[PDB]
Amino acid sequence: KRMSEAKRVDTGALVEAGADLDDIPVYLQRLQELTEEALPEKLNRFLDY
Amino acid sequence: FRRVEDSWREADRALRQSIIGEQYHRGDIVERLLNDQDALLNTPEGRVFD
Amino acid sequence: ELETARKQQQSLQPVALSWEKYQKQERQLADWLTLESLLPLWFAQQASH
Amino acid sequence: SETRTLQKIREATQELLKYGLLEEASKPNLYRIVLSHPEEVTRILEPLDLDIGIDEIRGLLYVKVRLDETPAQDEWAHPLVRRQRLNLEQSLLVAILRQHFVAWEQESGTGASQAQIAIDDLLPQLQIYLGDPGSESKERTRLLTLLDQLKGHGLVTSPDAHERIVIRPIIAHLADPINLQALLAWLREQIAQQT
Amino acid sequence: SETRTLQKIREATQELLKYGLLEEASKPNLYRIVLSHPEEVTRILEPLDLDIGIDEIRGLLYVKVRLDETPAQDEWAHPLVRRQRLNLEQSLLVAILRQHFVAWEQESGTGASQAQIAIDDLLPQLQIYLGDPGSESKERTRLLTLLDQLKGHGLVTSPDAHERIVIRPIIAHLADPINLQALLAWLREQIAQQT
Repeated sequence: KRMSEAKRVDTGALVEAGADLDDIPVYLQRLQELTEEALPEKLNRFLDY
Repeated sequence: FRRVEDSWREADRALRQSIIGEQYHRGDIVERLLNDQDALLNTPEGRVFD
Repeated sequence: ELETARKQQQSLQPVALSWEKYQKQERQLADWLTLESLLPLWFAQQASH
Repeated sequence: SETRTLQKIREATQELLKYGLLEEASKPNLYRIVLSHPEEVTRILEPLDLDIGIDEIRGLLYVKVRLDETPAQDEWAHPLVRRQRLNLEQSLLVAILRQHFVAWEQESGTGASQAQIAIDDLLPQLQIYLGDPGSESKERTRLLTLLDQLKGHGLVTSPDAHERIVIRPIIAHLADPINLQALLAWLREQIAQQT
Repeated sequence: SETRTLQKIREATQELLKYGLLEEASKPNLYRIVLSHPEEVTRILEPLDLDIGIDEIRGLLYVKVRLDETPAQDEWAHPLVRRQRLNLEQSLLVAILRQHFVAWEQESGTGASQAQIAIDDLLPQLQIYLGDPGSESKERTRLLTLLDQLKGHGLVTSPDAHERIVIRPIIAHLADPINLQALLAWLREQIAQQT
């Protein structure tokens, strides 16, 4: 259920793999990547610029 | 004002140079621009302008 | 773009959580299947003496 | 009786030779004539030690040096080709143009031909490498000098009224990524020379 | 599947196309190879609507158009062949060379001895009409530039150690010299009136 919910909101990355107990590693890799960039946490300084 | 233009042109040049580098995250790019914006509130020229 | 990045990063969190939870029982199962394998031998070793 | 080639085939091959490339989007009749007898085109270029390149995804036809029993050695030494050899800064600007082309391709696909960039858009890209002559007009002259030659090779259109250029699909093959790796190696031997 | 064209035929045909005209005395091997494979050569050239003309008396091979017979373009135009209109000074020199080549072919044979003339002999013929340009150095520069341009046209050779050029047989192979004859008549009439 959770993988499908993630697929619903994805844009461009989960598009490739499916959703099964063998696909899992791709999801975690994407989460690690979107944690490295720390991107979602620039928001309230950029809304100033 | 021309001197400030010089700073912004130089920053653009350096940013493109670094983009051609393969090593930056998205965060690096989107953060260096804000660092530049705060960078030019220090020199007498930039202080004059702002 | 920042907004969508945050939205996507939200989803995968419970997925990783559930993956860990699943791994717990997955590693647990081996213990009891090993007990099932071993049960006759213990009884037989007592029975011989 | 005589081995006279059919008039339409002769027309198409003559045009292809005259310009060295042929796009269906521009001249569909000759392009379809070529792809109707492409083996004929090959067997005619084979006498000349030349070969037909085909890329239907972009609806393009171009001529390329053939391999003789000797693979043309340095193929640019082939007697027929009128132009000189390619050389570095042309390759640099070709790489930048191909970068913009692949960006446009990801944006909207490969087969189309709408990609464009202005003279001033080009200028920083090369200015990175080539230094500043001291005047904007001089660097624009440099860029236009490059574009004249590259148009001479069919890579780009002429500088339009907006000081922009249109990428020609053939760049997909001059910037052949295999050839890009070969050129990267060649650049490494250039480093060795610098060493 | 289909066999390749023979290497030497390909090489010789490409050589002639590069040079337009060639001599057995220059490259006898290619000359004989082509003359032993004229059908193959013309089959190679007919798709281009091209062909070769030869003169064994003078020992020359040369290209020739082989379009369909007499279209509306009697002043013919061919895609692969861009035509030229040599200037009145170039035409004047060509007429001079034509007249002296005609004389040579009687006093020295139809290419039996390659037609020759000295720089100091050509210069008076030009001076008949153009007069003294101002100095001997200017005369030699003028005539040498024109002769080099003709050589690029495949008409004459560079002067020998005795400043004697050699006239290629192709001069005898011009299409409609009647224009040259009218031009020379006009020139002689004008100089006779202007003297």
